[PDB]
Amino acid sequence: MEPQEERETQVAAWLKKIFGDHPIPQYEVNPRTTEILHHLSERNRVRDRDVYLVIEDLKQKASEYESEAKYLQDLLMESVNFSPANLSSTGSRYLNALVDSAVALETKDTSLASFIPAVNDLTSDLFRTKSKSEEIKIELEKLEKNLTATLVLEKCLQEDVKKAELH
Amino acid sequence: PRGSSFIALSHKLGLPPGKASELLLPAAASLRQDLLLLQDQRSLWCWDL
Amino acid sequence: ELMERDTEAQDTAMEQARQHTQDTQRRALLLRAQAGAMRRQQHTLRDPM
Amino acid sequence: LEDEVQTLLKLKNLKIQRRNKCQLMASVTSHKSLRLNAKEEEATKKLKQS
Amino acid sequence: PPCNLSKEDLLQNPYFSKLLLNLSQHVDESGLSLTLAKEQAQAWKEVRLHKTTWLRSEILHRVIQELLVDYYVKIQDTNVTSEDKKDFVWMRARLQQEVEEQLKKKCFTLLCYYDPNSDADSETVKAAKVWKLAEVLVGEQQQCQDAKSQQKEQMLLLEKKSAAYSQVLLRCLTLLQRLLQEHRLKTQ
Amino acid sequence: VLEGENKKKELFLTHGNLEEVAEKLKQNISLVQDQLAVSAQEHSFFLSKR
Repeated sequence: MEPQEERETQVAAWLKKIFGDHPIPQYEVNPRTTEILHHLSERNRVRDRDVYLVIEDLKQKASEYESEAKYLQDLLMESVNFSPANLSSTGSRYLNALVDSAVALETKDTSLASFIPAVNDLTSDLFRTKSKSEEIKIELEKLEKNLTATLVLEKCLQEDVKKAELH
Repeated sequence: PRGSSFIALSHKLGLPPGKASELLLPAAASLRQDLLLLQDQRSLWCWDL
Repeated sequence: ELMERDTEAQDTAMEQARQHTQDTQRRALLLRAQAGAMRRQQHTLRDPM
Repeated sequence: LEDEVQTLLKLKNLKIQRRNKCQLMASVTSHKSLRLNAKEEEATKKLKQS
Repeated sequence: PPCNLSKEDLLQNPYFSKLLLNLSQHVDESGLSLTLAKEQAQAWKEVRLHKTTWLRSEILHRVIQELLVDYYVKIQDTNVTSEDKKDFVWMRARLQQEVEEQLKKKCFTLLCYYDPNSDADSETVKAAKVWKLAEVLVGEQQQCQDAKSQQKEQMLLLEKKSAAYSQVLLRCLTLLQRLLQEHRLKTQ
Repeated sequence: VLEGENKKKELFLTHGNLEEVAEKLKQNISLVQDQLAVSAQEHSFFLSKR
């Protein structure tokens, strides 16, 4: 259980971390203001560490993909002497069509047997995501009529309070 | 077998099979970003409750 | 979903079968490459022999 | 209610029109898997006889 | 006790509200630092810049493997591609055009299954739809993700209107108990 | 990222362990959204009572 002194100490340490060159306005010294920002800072450090991990993972995987692309290219020339420039215009166009189709599918295996479940799932989830959202908008009218009837009842009952006071 | 482990991790993280294995970490953290996008709403359904 | 499971039972193993075929045929053709290379060694030694 | 019925009916119509497609896809996947299994045997015989 | 932030808690400490307003330019809806989001975007830019070449190189060798295994199947037929084991430049000259042929095979075969309207299409419109399939699937993915990204704000909307209904019902309960007890039960 | 700030790095990390951690995250998300739904239903029941 971090006390309010340690709470405000971590808040003061976090102020210069967040603002830096930005000016730091003064807060009212009460446990509420000190308490609320503590959880925000605690989860902000967690998510920033996680995003550090994601950024370093992306740079690492980009370097790995460069290394694997170079290795597979060298394997291509040492095996069948194949380069992307050897194919004709229609061959390069088909290659680029498969490249940006796989980009749209964000998949790794270019086999047709890997295309078919991904293509079927991409066809299906597009309508699945818009499915089941109709329940919200058909349940909305009951809450809307209840709130509207009770609101006009509220103003009617306020006028009833006034008229009952008159009576 | 590590490939089967990674596809199983994609299965348990909601990623479709055969997808980009390198987007596992951005998605799962986003799931954690979704996770923190839930429990606070739980408090919004609890304390006012 | 049942016959999707039936198809995925082969979808998982088709890449493994292709990898097994490629690796086994490469380690099989290196036997013939070895045979040629130390046939060359044989005839490199045999005429002086 | 009739609109709901016909939307489910056309949903199942497209489900059958992909059901036969899925039969075709299992067929071509099974043929390609058996193709790879038949590609294994050249590797085995080149590992044995050579 | 309103442990969560409320309007009463907002008006209790306006300085705290102005302090939290400065975090908006730093902490977004997801919570991330905006410069950390920009660094994530730049790392993803490196990822896509390298993966363009990676996907350019991967499908070439995959289609070479597919052509070689199709010629394996053709060895079992009458016309044997045995000269692939014999010649290298001849198999290269055949290999370029037949990698193109297998790319055509894969593209038109997949488009025969992707759309029933594209099942019996001619080769020119099939090729055009092969070129445009990337944009079609990007649009499909975007429209798929739009509803899932959308649903959160209607969930919050129904939740807050549900709480507003509770506030209105509490006010009505107070007014009705005033009308019954104070105006009718005791005084009257 | 998946285990987070709750615990540090383990002495022996296996892919089955990370599979279990991913299942833990998915189960946490599912239980939290189920609690969200049941809390909304409970507050709506008290709304109907009011």
